[PDB]
Amino acid sequence: FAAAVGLAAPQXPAF
Repeated sequence: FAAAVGLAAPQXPAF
């Protein structure tokens, strides 16, 4: 499951 978060992570600041 690491990939799930790692691929998402750079988009988080769109918040």
